Amino acid sequence: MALYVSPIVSGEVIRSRGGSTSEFTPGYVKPKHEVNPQMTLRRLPDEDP
Amino acid sequence: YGDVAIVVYSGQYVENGVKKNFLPDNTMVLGNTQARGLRTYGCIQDADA
Repeated sequence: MALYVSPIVSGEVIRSRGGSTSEFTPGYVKPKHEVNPQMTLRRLPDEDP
Repeated sequence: YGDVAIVVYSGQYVENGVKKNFLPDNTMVLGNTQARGLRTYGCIQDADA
């Protein structure tokens, strides 16, 4: 804060401030999915008969 | 042979390494020259196709 150093002593020296780092590197996602080429033979729920 | 013709069919098909006759030893088929038959074909269930 400041507290009260008297005008007869030098006083203490404050450490200024600062210093904080961090890392958040990798991440990933990959939704592979199949087309199923033999699924197209039968009738889909759509595509009215 | 009268109203009917005589055709001797000695066709052969190859197995893995040997020959075999299309017809059995002793059979005959009463047929018609205009008898309609289907040479129908399926669908190619290939991904590239």
